[PDB]
Amino acid sequence: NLCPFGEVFNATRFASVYAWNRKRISNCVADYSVLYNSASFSTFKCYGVSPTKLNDLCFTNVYADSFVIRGDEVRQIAPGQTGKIADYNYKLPDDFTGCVIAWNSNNLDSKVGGNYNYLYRLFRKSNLKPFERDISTEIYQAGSTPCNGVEGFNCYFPLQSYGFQPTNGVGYQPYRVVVLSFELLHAPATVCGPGS
Amino acid sequence: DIQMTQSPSSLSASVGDTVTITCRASQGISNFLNWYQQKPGKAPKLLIYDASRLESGVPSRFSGSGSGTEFTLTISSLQPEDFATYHCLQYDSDPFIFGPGTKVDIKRTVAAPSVFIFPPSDEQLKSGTASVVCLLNNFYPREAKVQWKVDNALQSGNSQESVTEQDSKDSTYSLSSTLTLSKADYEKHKVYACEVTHQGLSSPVTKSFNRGE
Amino acid sequence: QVQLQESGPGLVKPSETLSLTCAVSGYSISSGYYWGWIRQPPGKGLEYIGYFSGTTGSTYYNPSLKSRVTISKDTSKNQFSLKLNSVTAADTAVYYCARQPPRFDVWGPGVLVTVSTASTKGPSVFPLAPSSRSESTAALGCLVKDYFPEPVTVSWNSGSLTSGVHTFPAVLQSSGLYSLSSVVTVPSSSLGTQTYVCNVNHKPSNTKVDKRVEIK
Ligand SMILES: *[C@@H]1O[C@H](CO)[C@@H](O)[C@H](O)[C@H]1NC(C)=O
Repeated sequence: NLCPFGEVFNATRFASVYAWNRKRISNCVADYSVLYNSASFSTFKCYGVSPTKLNDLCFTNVYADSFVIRGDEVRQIAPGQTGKIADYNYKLPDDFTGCVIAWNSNNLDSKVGGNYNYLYRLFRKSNLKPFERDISTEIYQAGSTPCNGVEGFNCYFPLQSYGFQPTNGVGYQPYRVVVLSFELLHAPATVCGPGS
Repeated sequence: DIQMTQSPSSLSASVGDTVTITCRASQGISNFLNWYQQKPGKAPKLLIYDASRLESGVPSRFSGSGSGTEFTLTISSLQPEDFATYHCLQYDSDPFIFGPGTKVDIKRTVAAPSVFIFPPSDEQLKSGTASVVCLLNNFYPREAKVQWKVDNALQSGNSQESVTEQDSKDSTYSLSSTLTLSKADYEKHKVYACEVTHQGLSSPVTKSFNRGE
Repeated sequence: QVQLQESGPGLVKPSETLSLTCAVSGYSISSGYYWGWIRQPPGKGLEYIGYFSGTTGSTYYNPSLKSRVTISKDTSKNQFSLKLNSVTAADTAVYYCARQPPRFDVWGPGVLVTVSTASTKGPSVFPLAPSSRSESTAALGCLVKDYFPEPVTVSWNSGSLTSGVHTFPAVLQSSGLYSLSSVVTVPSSSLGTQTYVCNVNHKPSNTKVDKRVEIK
């Protein structure tokens, strides 16, 4: 009867930020004690909601989005932020209600000689809407000269990979990020905390 | 080739000021415009792309705007670290083209240079050549003119000059000019003079010496 | 965590082929991104040369430089090169290797390459003696002349004297050799009592010179 938070936080595999995973959670009691009892999270930021209210309140659905970014990009997973990740990969709404959790995963997501599996979108015509997931791989026309679906002049593949090496600086090391979103629609709420 | 030009091309400002740098294109380039900051002895650093998008890790006091053939860069609450040369780049057509660059330097009260002239050393003379060096020290307005006079004849074409960067402590500049001849040509003339014109001087100041005296 | 380092001589003669290498550390070139070269003549604006795709090798060059320029990624060394045929005095510049052509975010420190007919040559250091006791503080210095490979280091009193020092940027003479002056402002009173030595090192050659600058 417990919510599958372990399935998200302890997942062996993590998605690239541009193709971020979303886990819909419903019909369970949510044990948030396991989360803030830990000391392994370098980031734990809550907007519009608190662990006390998390303990008592109930929500129609809660979403757990997870992905991997580098160290100094974690500041971009927040309302009203700009940058490659916020604008082109994962945007949070200005009225975001939820919590952002991130921890260093240099031990897992970095490989000797560099781990290039994790991708991010470097180029996009416009900014992502909140909670938008763009998995397009079309060539990006940076200028006026057209790209005929090919690597023409000023035309580039939009997705580029992090070069995650174990010896990278902290701001460039891989960080696993989990974003919890809590929505309360005008319908019976199936996600409840222990204090209810 | 799309030609990029920067209108100011040089300006002075104080810490806490607001400045605007204009860069134009010879034809429409939409918003395919980049802004770069370059400090002496260093590579440029990307500041703004797509003519308005501020790069990550850049202070928000930098802002870009414009479309078509005219673009502007604005810096608010000017800080000491913001004083450098700024370049613009267009990525609309096959040759990526940069602007000539605009240099911003710290505004400071006007300081006249102290002029010194150095006759050639006896060791250099023994080596067959003669170099006459004129030094201009600690003048705030970078722009200055050095005129070499030899036997009261204005000498042009056989002098080279070089200017240091703005001083981090006193915010002034220093200029060095070298007039080079052969020993035989050096011995042809008696009087060597260095005439300096600068905003800090009401009239030109001349430093001179008589060869062999 | 990606660093670019230019490499190659600053010594190329007119009509010869300039050859430079950019060493990439912290990221494998063939894994992704695009890489290219930028140059900047001393005292002038920046110029775009060319770029290539790490993953595919697709290469583009400045049309004004085509037929002279080649950029290629070396095999099994994670570096790319620049080759410029039949260089002239117009090719003297500081050359940068950079990443992400459209928006150049990562740069190498740059290497100055001077096109000239001269070979490696150590400088002659001639004193610039003071002649005052002119101003309350006198001016003195050293003249570093006739060295082609630009890298030259000047210190005063083995680094003890730093205040009032002005080492000027070198100038390229018509002979193809550089020349600079280093000057220092000192109190009028210390003249003839305080020893002033300018220490000049020209690493490209094996030249180390210490010159005692005295009143004439
Ligand atoms: C699952 O995650 C929780 C939260 O930190 C932790 O207490 C637990 O040890 C994890 N289990 C595994 C098998 O990783």
